[PDB]
Amino acid sequence: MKGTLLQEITENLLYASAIHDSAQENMALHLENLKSLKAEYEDAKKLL
Amino acid sequence: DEEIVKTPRKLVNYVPLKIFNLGDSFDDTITTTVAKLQDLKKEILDSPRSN
Repeated sequence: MKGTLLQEITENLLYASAIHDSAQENMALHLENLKSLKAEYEDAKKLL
Repeated sequence: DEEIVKTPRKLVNYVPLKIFNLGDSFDDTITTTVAKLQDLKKEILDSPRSN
């Protein structure tokens, strides 16, 4: 796999997949925080 | 009354002054900024919020 240059391809693929999974979890967390900010700023708009 | 007769006065002695006629108290510039912020926040209310 190393000589045929297939090991580096799999290494890059797995690194990208791990980055994707971590980014998806952080994306869910960002969605939660964004909805919390939406509620807070809606309360601010009621105050306005 | 004052002294024995009317006090002497200058032949013109206008002295208009009267810069302020009652009122005073609350300043107008602070509430002017308030009204500017009011129209600004109304314009913001025109812009979409949420959704």
